[PDB]
Amino acid sequence: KPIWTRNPDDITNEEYGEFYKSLTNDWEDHLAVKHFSVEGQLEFRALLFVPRRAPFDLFENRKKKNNIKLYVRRVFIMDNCEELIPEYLNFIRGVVDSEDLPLNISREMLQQSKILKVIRKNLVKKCLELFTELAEDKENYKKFYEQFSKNIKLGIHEDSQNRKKLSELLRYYTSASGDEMVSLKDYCTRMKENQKHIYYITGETKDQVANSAFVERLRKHGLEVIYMIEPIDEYCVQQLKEFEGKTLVSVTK
Repeated sequence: KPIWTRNPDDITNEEYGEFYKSLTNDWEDHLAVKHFSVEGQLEFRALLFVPRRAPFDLFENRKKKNNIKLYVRRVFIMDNCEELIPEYLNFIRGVVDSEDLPLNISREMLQQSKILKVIRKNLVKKCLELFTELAEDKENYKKFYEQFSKNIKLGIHEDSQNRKKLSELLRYYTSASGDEMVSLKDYCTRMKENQKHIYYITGETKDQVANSAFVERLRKHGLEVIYMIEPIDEYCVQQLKEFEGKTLVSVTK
């Protein structure tokens, strides 16, 4: 039986790795795996993997198609179905096996398919669920975030429906964090009693921004400033107007 039709409880991580490596020709095994099924009026199984390295630089390679393999009742259909998952998750590798799709479905009907849209929404929900489970382990989440932080920020820009969950996955240096990147929830725990806004500064290097005088000003009060040191962060805070009810404020206003 194909591994994706087996019960996840009975599959070792070495069996997943072996399958992951034959599927992707990676020389390393997966960083993470999410194996699940939906049943009832919609019926399908999915076996998704996060690679240990970003497959390409996302921002210089926009609109790359995902490589998930689509099956119908265990018969391979295609492996470049754009609408199976949104672009910011196009690094996800693996297999989706649908029971209800037409076996003879063309790509143009696939594009219009209501079954494909409900499958896609389930993939996103389970990927985000995987990322949050991965955030429980601080050491391996650092590995994921180094490779895919740009994808999370691209999602914040492009996917308002999940913008809340995605924002919980962000990590940043701050004027109070030293060598560690922290979450917005962590920032919120340290806010002063009177503080009603989340302060950030955008810039180019950690050092130039840590030396900046707008930061020094708030350092003189008991106030923490978030370091946003990549160009997507501009787009990112535009749509991330606030968090936990706290408005985001640039220290340069």
